[PDB]
Amino acid sequence: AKRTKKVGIVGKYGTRYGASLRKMVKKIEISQHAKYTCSFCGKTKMKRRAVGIWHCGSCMKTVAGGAWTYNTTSAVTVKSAIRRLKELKDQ
Amino acid sequence: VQRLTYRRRLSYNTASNKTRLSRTPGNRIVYLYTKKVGKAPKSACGVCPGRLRGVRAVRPKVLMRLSKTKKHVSRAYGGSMCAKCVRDRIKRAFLIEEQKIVVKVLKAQAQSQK
RNA sequence: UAGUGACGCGCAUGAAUGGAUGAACGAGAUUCCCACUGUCCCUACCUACUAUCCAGCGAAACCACAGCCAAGGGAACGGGCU
RNA sequence: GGAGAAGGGUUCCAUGUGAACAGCAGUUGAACAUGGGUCAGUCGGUCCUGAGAGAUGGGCGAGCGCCGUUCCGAAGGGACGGGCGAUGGCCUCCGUUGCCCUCGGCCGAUCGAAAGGGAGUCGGGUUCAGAUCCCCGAAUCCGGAGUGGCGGAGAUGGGCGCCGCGAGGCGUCCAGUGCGGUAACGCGACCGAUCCCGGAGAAGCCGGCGGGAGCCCCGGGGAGAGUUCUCUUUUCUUUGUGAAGGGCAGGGCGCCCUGGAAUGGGUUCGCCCCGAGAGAGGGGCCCGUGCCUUGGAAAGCGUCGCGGUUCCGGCGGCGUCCGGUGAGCUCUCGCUGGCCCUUGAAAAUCCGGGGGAGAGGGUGUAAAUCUCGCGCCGGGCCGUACCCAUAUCCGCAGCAGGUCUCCAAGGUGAACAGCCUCUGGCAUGUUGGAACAAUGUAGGUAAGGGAAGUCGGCAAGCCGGAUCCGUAACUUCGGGAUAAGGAUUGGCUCUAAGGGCUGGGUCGGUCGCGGCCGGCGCCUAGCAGCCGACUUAGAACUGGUGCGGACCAGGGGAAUCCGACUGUUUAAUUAAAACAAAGCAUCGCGAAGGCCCGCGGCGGGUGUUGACGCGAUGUGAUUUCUGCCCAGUGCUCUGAAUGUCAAAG
RNA sequence: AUGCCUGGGCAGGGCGAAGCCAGAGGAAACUCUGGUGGAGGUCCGUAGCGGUCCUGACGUGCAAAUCGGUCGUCCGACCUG
Ligand SMILES: [Mg+2]
Ligand SMILES: [Mg+2]
Ligand SMILES: [Mg+2]
Ligand SMILES: [Mg+2]
Ligand SMILES: [Mg+2]
Ligand SMILES: [Mg+2]
Ligand SMILES: [Mg+2]
Ligand SMILES: [Mg+2]
Ligand SMILES: [Mg+2]
Ligand SMILES: [Mg+2]
Ligand SMILES: [Mg+2]
Ligand SMILES: [Mg+2]
Ligand SMILES: [Mg+2]
Ligand SMILES: [Mg+2]
Ligand SMILES: [Mg+2]
Ligand SMILES: [Mg+2]
Ligand SMILES: [Mg+2]
Ligand SMILES: [Mg+2]
Ligand SMILES: [Mg+2]
Ligand SMILES: [Mg+2]
Ligand SMILES: [Mg+2]
Ligand SMILES: [Mg+2]
Ligand SMILES: [Mg+2]
Ligand SMILES: [Mg+2]
Ligand SMILES: [Mg+2]
Ligand SMILES: [Zn+2]
Ligand SMILES: [Zn+2]
Repeated sequence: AKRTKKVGIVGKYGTRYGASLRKMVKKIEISQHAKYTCSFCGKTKMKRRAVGIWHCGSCMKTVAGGAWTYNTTSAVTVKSAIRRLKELKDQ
Repeated sequence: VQRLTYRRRLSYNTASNKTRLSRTPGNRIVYLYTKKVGKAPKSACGVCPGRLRGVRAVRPKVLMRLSKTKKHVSRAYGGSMCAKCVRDRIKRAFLIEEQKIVVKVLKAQAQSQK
């Protein structure tokens, strides 16, 4: 609450588009423009390049992830279920 | 202050119509048309963002005139792949082949056991 | 007889044929106030270009015939008739 | 003002006439009549492909033809290596052609950009009109090069047995498709096919910073010059070097070697980086459009003086010099970031790499040189004048309309705003003279009142820049906001604050003011010298209260209705509440499918698509809510329990 | 008029979103102050694009739709060959 009270990133939109829409898009913007930690090099340089495309500055590795977040909950659940099914099948 | 004009019939400031200022022995400023800036070859590995060293950055058709020495470097995969990538390739090939030999020996031992 | 605020008795209001509200915005439609001023009381004066006259150059629209009025009668409002 | 693209097509240049035209005139013209003028391997077409167009095969169609561009195709006529046969040329040696074996993906013929991609030329001079095209002088690209024209690289190593004092010579065995550096990589070269891999070509918009150049600015030297009634070491103009090579500054590196860091460090305007190796040292690579040099002072320019009646592209003396600055403008190069439910071209063409199918001569030679340095020959065809716009184009015309770009000085000023000026350009826009009547068109000023005028403050006026204070209701908390409301602004003379570069290693010894050696002072509270850009604040004095003195340049407040907003709309009467818009809610479709085109086809679009998609509707930001009714008209579901129900049987 | 391909262009200022730095308070959660930063289908405004009002000029006009002032927008659903 240094410069703005309760808008933060959506301060660029001004008074337009409605309060609820700006509040809804605030979390999406924060997740989209956040830099994540790459689980290949250990550095916090994972940045979103395009929709579902995440790139590491150091590793130079591109990872196919979510649209606005590096990992979606559905993808993690599917990965866990696939690992469980593989362990049940191959044994 | 002297003002100058294009010396060709192309009046539009396109990519092919780039000029620079030059002073002639006649003490007048004229337009000299410049060649496009060349780029050094990129490594064949595709992971290194930098461009390869030891090769002149000229237009692709200029390489026909350029000698062989300026177009590559005195290494394996010289002028197409970086030294770091080549070293990684050497180590990876040796380690993978050694692991294959170990796996083959283990499989032969398993065959002999049964 | 304008505007705003309340009432509902609503010829013929009304809920995505959307109702109510609503910050910012609008060469959108209205009311009042401050300042301002020739909009006005009540008009005047000044400047430039025209209009004016001259040298030269020079059309178009229109044209039954033409062109002073009162009354009368008449196709019930005439330049013509008395 | 100087040059282009489309368009025009002789309008361009010289001479002559004034019949007609240029709404007056004309000795003038873009009029008329004679002639003249456009010079290319390097500038573009030509080459490539893009969106797309369009043959063959195939299908349809009564038919001219149409569908479609890989789909219902025996779709490459090419190449290397080997063999045979034939001719030609000193049938030695090679070329050509024919046959046989062998090898072989492409992806649709073809067209499609004078602004996309695309190797390679500049300087001076020169015409009445053309010159990166002509001449002079310097280069460069591509192709050919057989008999290779030359040199150079593959190159002239060792061992052994002899001879000779030695240098060296002879015979034999071989090696010899290069060399250097730990490394990045470098050296003028430095075999190689079918095949495979990669790169370049080949990429969006915006912000910030840094380097280079052009221009502008300041302090000077010269040369030519306006003023000089007073002053002014005066003000005005000029004061340089091409492409292509070599060398060196200057930038960048996500390149390498030593080493391992918390007391975390390095560092930018911002960022950012570091045990996956940061600071500190030593190297390497790329761009070098900048500086020096060949080019090149011979030429160009400014001056002073001449040869020659004239023609005459001449002859000569001089100079073309030394420095500093700037969030300054433009171009370019390079780093660094921000935005996308937007990710921002293809092909021609060129190059590097992985492999070793094969070749070479055998110990002085050869096969090879993605040719190392020179040397020889050629580069065909088309366009090239001029205007490019208040007169060479389109509007019936020399029409206040329309029509795509590049170059961009000084002052004031935030500014590419407005105003004045320099280089350059012109005559005021199809005529001039004489007066200043009324009505006009375009500007203004008006005592007192201040909207009493009018449907309506229509029109005009008021405020206006910058600095210092201050700023309400409401609100989606972002705004409102320059809210509203106040004070200052000139000129002159000062004060204070905001920075860089260099300098001490001084003493003694030694060597030739400089270099080396040792301990000293280590300025570690820093000072001395020299430079340079603009700013901010404060103070005094002063003018008839004048000072954003011209120009530039918001009138505000309280409310109602509508549309969330940004955006779009009836070219030529309606810019709005209309349309659109994100949000919200329904409908259909799992591919022989939904929606749609099509006379036609195994046709086509969505679809290079797959329910977070495509297609069809309604409403229209945020908040709240979305009441009841299936009687009617629609839509939809199943149903041999079925009344009516055509053809055929 | 719309879609696609390939090119070109858009002065000078205001407001000040993320992110970052320093100081202060706190037991923590964290909160204030001063800076840096330059985002926005942001604002004033030129070029460009368009055409609200004067229902001005003109209305056998410069013009079979032009002209003057005043205007909307001017980094994006932008303008244009
Ligand atoms: Mg081109
Ligand atoms: Mg009233
Ligand atoms: Mg009703
Ligand atoms: Mg209704
Ligand atoms: Mg009559
Ligand atoms: Mg001109
Ligand atoms: Mg002429
Ligand atoms: Mg005449
Ligand atoms: Mg073509
Ligand atoms: Mg380092
Ligand atoms: Mg020409
Ligand atoms: Mg004229
Ligand atoms: Mg005049
Ligand atoms: Mg005149
Ligand atoms: Mg008065
Ligand atoms: Mg008004
Ligand atoms: Mg207000
Ligand atoms: Mg109300
Ligand atoms: Mg609207
Ligand atoms: Mg209209
Ligand atoms: Mg209108
Ligand atoms: Mg509905
Ligand atoms: Mg029903
Ligand atoms: Mg009118
Ligand atoms: Mg009239
Ligand atoms: Zn990583
Ligand atoms: Zn690499």
